[PDB]
Formats: sequence, C-alpha cells, structure tokens
Amino acid sequence: ATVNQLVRKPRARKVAKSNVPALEACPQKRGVCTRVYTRKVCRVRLTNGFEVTSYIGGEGHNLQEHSVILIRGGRVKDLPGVRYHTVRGALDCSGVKDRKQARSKYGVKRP
Amino acid sequence: SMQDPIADMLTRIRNGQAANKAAVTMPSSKLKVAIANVLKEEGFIEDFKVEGDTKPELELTLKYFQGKAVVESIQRVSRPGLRIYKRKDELPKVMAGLGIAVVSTSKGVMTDRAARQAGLGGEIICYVA
Amino acid sequence: ELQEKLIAVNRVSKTVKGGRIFSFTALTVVGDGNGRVGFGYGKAREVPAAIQKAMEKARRNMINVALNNGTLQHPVKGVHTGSRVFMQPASEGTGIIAGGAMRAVLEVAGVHNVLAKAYGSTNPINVVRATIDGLENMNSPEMVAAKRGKSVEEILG
Amino acid sequence: PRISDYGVQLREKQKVRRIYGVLERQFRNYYKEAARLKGNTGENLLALLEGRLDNVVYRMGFGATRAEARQLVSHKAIMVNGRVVNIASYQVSPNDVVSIREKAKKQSRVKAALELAEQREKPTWLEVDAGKMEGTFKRKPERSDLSADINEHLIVELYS
Amino acid sequence: IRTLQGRVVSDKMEKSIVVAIERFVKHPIYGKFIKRTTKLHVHDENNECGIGDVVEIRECRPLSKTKSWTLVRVVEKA
RNA sequence: CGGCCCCCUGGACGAAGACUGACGCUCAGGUGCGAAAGCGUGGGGAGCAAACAGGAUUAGAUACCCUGGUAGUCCACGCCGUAAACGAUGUCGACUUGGAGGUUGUGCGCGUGGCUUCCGGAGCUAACGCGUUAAGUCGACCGCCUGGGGAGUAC
RNA sequence: CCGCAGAAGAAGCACCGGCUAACUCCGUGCCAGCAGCCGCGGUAAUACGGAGGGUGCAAGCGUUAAUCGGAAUUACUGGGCGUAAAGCGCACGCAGGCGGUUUGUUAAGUCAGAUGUGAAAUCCCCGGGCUCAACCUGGGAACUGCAUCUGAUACUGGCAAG
RNA sequence: AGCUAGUAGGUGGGGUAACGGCUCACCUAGGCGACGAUCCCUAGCUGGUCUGAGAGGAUGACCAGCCACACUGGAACUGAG
Ligand SMILES: [Mg+2]
Repeated sequence: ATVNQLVRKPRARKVAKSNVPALEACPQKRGVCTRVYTRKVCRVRLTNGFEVTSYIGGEGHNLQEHSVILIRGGRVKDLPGVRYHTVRGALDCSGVKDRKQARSKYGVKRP
Repeated sequence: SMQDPIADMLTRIRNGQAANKAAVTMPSSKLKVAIANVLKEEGFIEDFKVEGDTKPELELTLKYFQGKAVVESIQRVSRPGLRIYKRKDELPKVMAGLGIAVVSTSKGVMTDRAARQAGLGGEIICYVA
Repeated sequence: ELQEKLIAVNRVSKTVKGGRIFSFTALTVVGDGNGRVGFGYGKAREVPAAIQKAMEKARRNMINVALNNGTLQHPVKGVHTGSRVFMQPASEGTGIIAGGAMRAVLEVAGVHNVLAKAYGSTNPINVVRATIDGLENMNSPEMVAAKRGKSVEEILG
Repeated sequence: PRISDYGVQLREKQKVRRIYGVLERQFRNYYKEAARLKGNTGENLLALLEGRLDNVVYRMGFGATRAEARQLVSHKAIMVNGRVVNIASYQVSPNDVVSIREKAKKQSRVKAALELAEQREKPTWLEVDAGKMEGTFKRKPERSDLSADINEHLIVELYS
Repeated sequence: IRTLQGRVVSDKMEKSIVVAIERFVKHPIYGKFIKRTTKLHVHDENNECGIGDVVEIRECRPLSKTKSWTLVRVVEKA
C-alpha cells in the first residue's frame, strides 16, 4: 500500500539502542571502584571515564576505594540507575569466600 | 474520477454476488469484453451481451450454485498504480491450481494454465476464486 | 478411534458483594481420524466438570470437512476476531509444523504434512476458531468443478 | 508426578541417550545428518543409531555390553577389511566384512556372554560366528525389526 | 551498431548538445515502475537541433570531458 | 453566518435543448481564508467583565457568592495562524436489502432529483458501533503513525 | 608397528517454585541475599546459604558482550489512522503519480527464443582418501543476475487522430 | 538548496603510449541540480559469512579478485612497468 509515498520517502527501519550504554561491543571493561559503600554500589570510572554505577554481590565490602575491577552488563531490577555488575573474581577484586556452591559465580576456588 | 474500469467491473460483480442480484450493466471496452469472454470460457458466468451503439453496455448475468455465490475471492493484482509483470516460469498457481488467474499476454487474453500450455507470459491482472 | 487433547485451561473470576467467585474454563478440541473436527469451550466451578462440559459441547458441534491425503487442498487464510492464520500444504517428509493450539487441532484432525503459522493474536480460543473457520472455508476440487460446471480433469489439466 | 509433552519428549530422548551411551552433541549431529538424509528422518536416524559401531558389535554378539564393546573397539579388536578401527562411531556399510583380531582370540567371558545372547534372542541380520571370528552385513535393518518403546515423532518434534 | 533514442534539453552550447533519455525500471523492493531521466552530453556537426527534439545517440571515443557521444539521426526536424 | 430596506457580488440546485470533446483526481513545495484570546495606531465605551479592592463561608480561601471596576468585548486600518479547528471519520469516483422523516425544487391528484435527521439487513471491527452521507467491496493520490513519560520539549 | 607393567596417571561445571529437566534436611527470619520474567525472605523461604540426592552438559560448564529470527516490532510479499500511537483546520494551485472509449503505426515498458557472460574456492547432489569423522578433493548442478540480436502488441508509454 | 568560473563547450598550439580544459591563448555564457546538485558525518569494495520457509537484515579477518598506503606532506629520475 501507499507505494508512491513509500518510493518517495523510503521505509526507515527503527534503530535499536544497546541495553549497556557504556563501552559497547565489550564484554568486560575495567575501572576504579570508587565509593565502595552507600547501598551495595560502586561509582566506577572506567578506562575512558563513563562513570557507571555497579552492584556488588556477596562478601568483599572491604574492597579498596581505589581498586581495579571488571564490569559486566546486567540490570538488577531492584535499584534505579543500576545497569552494571561487578565481576567478582577478576584482578584486584577479591572473590567472595565461604561460597562453595556456584563456583563460576564470584570466582571461588574449591578445596 | 474512476481510474480502473476493470477493477470497477470486478468489484461490481463481487458486490453483486454478495447481494444476490440478477444482472449488472456497465460501460464496455475491448479489454472488458476480452476478460468477460475468458471468464465465460473459464466458467464463472453464463453469458454477456453488448447493448447500444454510442455507449456500449456490457450486460452480464451472474451465477449462483446451491444458494451460494460461485466466486469467493476476486482480487486485482495489477493495480493501475502498481503494475505486475511475471514471466512464464514464475507464473503463480492460484490455490494450487484450484483457483484461477487472468493474464494479459502477447497473444490476447488468457489464463495461467493457457499461458503455460501456450508458452508465453504477460501482465497477470486478476485472481478469481 | 477418536482422540482426547485439551488445549486451554484458564481461571476466570467474577465479583460479588460477598467477595470473589472463581471459576475454571476449559477449551478443548477433539475429532475423528480424518476430517471431522470440533472444539468446545466449557466453564464451571470444577476443572473436570468444565472439561466434560467442553467435551460434550465439542462432540455436539463437531464439524465436517474433507482433505487430500493428510494435507490442505489449497493454502487458506483464516481471519477471525483479530487472529490471522496461514494454512499451507507441504511435501511428504515434513510432518506437522504449527503453533501449540494449531498443532494440537491438526494432530487431532489427522493430517500428516501441513506447514502453518499463526499471526495476529495468540489467544487459544481465537486461533482455534480461526483455523476451524479456515478449514471450513477450504473447498475441494470436486465441489469447485461442480460449482463451475466443468470436470475434475478440466480443472486439473 | 506427571510431566507434559515437552517433558516426556526429553525423557524419551535421555532414555535413548542412556540406553545407547551417546552424548548430546553426538545425537544433535545425528539429527542434523538425519534431516539432511532423504525420505523420513526419525526411523532413518534410528537406523543410523543402529549402525553405530558399538551397537553393531553388541548386536552381532561379540560383547553382551556396549561398555565392553567400546572397550574392545578402543583396544582395536575389530578388523573391517583386515584393518582395525579404534573409533566407536564408525559406520558399517552393508554387505561388508568384519573380523576379530588374533590377539583378541583369548576370549572366554564375552564368548559365554555370546552364548547367553543366543539363549536370549536371535535377530534377523548380523550373521555371526564364534569359531572363525568373522561377520558380514545381510541387508538394511527393518523398521518392524527395530525394537519397541521407541517413538520417532516426539523425537523429531523435540529436535525440530 | 548500438544506438539509443533520447530527447535534448538545450542547444545553446556552441556546437554541443545535452540529451536526456527516459527508462521505466521495476523497483527492486517496491515493484512500481518509475522513470529515470539520464542526461548525457552529445557532440554534433553543425548544430542540427533545437529545443526539445527526439534524436538518436551513439557511443564513440571521448571527445571532451564526460562527452563521448555523437548524433546519428533527428526524427523531429527541429 | 439570522430586525428591515437599498446597492455590489460569490456559490449551490432543478427540468430540459445546443456546443467544446477528457479540458480529469489528488496534490510535496507555495498561496489564500482561518473561532476566541492577544498586539500596534486612531475612535468610542451603555451592559457584561480578566486584573484589582472591599464584604462574605471557611481552620486558612490569594477560589466558587455579592458590591464596584481597568483591559477586553463595539468600529476602521494591519498583525496574530492557534482551538475538543470534531462527524476525533482527508479528497474524487464505481457498485451493494429498507422503513420513519425534514428542507428545497421540477415535472407529469402522483414521479424523479440535491442536501440532511433517526433506527436497522448483509458486511466490517476488540467491542462500542458504522451501515448507500459505510467504519461493506474496490480504484487514484496526499498527509500521519509506529510503548509510555521525557515532550510537542532543548539547539 | 611390536612388546612390558602396578587400571597404573587421566573429571568436573550450572541448576532443582514455574516458564524449563529434577527433591528432602539444617541454618534463615524483608536481615544478609537471589533474580532473564512472573519476582521471593510472615521464626515452616520446595525461590538465600550449607548437607545429601537428582537433573542437564561433558573436557568442558556457567556468565558477559555482539548479530538475525521469534518481532506481522518498519508490514513489497506482510499493518493501520472514529474511541488504543496515528486524517494536515479548510480550500486553491506548480513539479510529480495516475488517467473515459475506438482506429492506424513504434516496440520504450512487457514476454518468447538464441548467444555471450556470472574468476577460482564455500553453498546443493553424486564419489575418494584421511583408523570414522572433522579435513581436503573430482564431476554435475546452482550462481536466473547482466549484456546483445530476432520476433510478437493484449495492456501500460508516444503521435496522428474520432 | 542552490552550486560551479577552467566552470561547460568550440577553435589553434603544447604534451602524454594513447582520446580528452589534461594545459595554455581567444571566443561562446553557460554546465549540474528535489530522479537530491553542494555541504556534513560514516565507511575500503566484491565472490562471500551468519541468520531467515522466503523476501530480507547484519557483517566484510583468517580464503581469493580489485583499489589505496608505507612518520606526515610535496615531487620528479631510472626503469617497459
Ligand atoms: Mg464579579
């Protein structure tokens, strides 16, 4: 239908924005875990300074306020503006101890 | 202003079959009497006549079978704003051969089966089922 | 040799001055081994009672239609209450390719080679009514030859 | 407890996987080549699964267990056209020749198991001989000669 | 001989002719036949054309910048 | 857009006779008109009445109620291009059961046209409903849509 | 290829309320925590953690990131605009798209036939050797798209015209 | 949303392996453009890969065909290139 108008102005397919709007086409990106407290979030300035919010899971609240961490993409569905998750088990990020189940989660070593 | 007399004839006979009328009159033309002749040859109507001299009138009577319309779906596939031309090898099979389609080809007016058996294609205009 | 396949169980709820009265509705289609299909929409306060009511309704309204060795005579388009379904014949080595409700109703009808796709809405009652109306509107070469006045050999070629 | 159609589909699938000792990716490639294959898919896939080398050794009778059959195949005790085959997924062509290695002639436990299998059942194809340690393929496996408790429709719908 | 037929636009170029041809092409994604006014530069002999006349064009060796065309026949007599 | 009259003038419709012989339809851009409010200049200003003041109910009332009253509402010349500018239904055509009517003609006490109101058959939608003035079947073209807020918002 | 030896040295990953495959016990009291979605924690959480078992995969298994489909969710095939998003406030008008009916002619669009041309590898089919397979390889087909020549005139184009 | 002045063409000369505003001198006053000129952003292209019932969409590493480049920017010599 309306083929004259369609050939005058072509049908433009709608763009699709990424759910992770910071450092796209990258699975894990680095950053400095500034403000590791309030209430379980870090304000992470990444390798280019996109300044995302990230959620910390498990133990390790004594992580350094200037600590190199890795960030993966994930929405928590419980807090506003939290669209990123800390990758527990990466470099300078102490894995959650006393968690012997879900080994791939938190980067815990088994005995 | 009317821009498609063939489509006007098709929608006239379609709503006439929907209303269960007896006969329908319309202005005439060469392609109109040709498509009426090939429709009668395919066997969807009984007959059609031409009345008058200065204004030719194609008076045609409709067909009904068991209290139902003989035709079910008539659709103009070659619109006057969107023409359709398909070659012989890609001629469609309306309802896998159960329906029919009119094709205006180089040897006059015929159907899809007649075009396949003659060996040439053209502007496929309407689907009748 | 009839078959038994339920396709939809829902929990409706009405409101009364005392509170809420919950009820169970059951859509279930049945049919014979070839051609005759019928769907039933029962509603009660108990699940097996609603199932049996839907079964009796379907056995009452079991409609009849023909086919051609486990496939459609021609591609049909079933449109009803906002549900577009596309019934299309297939080759022998295909099987039954349809949705959930369409796959169930075609496996009940007993076809062997039918490809299909359900557009529009995804309501089970609407898609089963759409495919029933499509199968009912589907005609046969013998009846179209009797309606056009020609023979089956003239209509096949 | 009663699971639905998808559940019983995956239950029959894992039942076939357990009774044949076949992993999931192997059966997935089996389904791929079966859908590539001509004619039907499910029963031809069952014919291919019967044409599995460990299954063909078990049903010829050189071992009454597919585990020890795979052990013997890995130890290269089956000579087709004189040459050994270590790979358990080798397909056997019809009217071929298979033989047992001379080092595998020191065999008593699986020979008594072959006698037990002769006491149990006797199929149509897969002519076997305990003395000469030889064997050949008669013809294709029949769909009726195929055993029971196998359904192809739910399998091809689960993997379709 | 592979000549084409076209229509000129202007003839005020001091022994140079700008022609324009039209073609009906089926749209590859829409199917509606549209027009394509392809304009070309043609070299003539002694200005044997006017404004808006139908002529025939032939491809030849390059004679100027993006002008490798010569006039064959004029079927309008302008 | 309605007190009457005069003058100037547009459009519509009807029954017939003659002539031009497709001069036709939508229109992106452009042009014109375009309710009320408001703006500029010059007038006028009875009544109404934004703003504002006072008195009242009220816990408070910057509101709904009264007392007054500026702008505006009135005229002329130019802007203002916005409305729930709606029939929430773009324009031009063809065909497809009927009742109840209204207005306005023309022809033979009756026939056929133009516009319009209400309900309903088929048909169409999710239903409400539309239904010969279709939201039925179609044909031509333009405009607009594609989750809400942000937002008809910033540059 | 041949021997030898103590099976000798050779196994984990995710999940068990549902979608989606499979359960109990203890800690636990909106607390730590889980979570793709519905979302869970009311001193009894089949949903957090620990124990067993089972489930699924297997030298891999979970998570993240990127693309297509599902999505008819940009609809040519394959949608709408009365009330859900969506008919410009209305009219006139240029380019442009469409054009009532018949004759003569052109084949520009249209179709038919023929020829040349679409590198080679992938892709589909028939075979071969890699212990089978992955891999590579021979033949056929596909690459139907493009260009040139000869014919047709039903229709859409143009002119002469009624 | 207008752009272009060697711009578009012609005549004569030069030069290039080779036609040609390629380059000069003189004339003509034009050429392109809502079928998108000009400007801005992005980007090597194709056979192909993935996905899709199809039509399509995304994507050009490793395998090949073509183009461009060798810190950046200008050039020319040798050489058939
Ligand atoms: Mg007052």
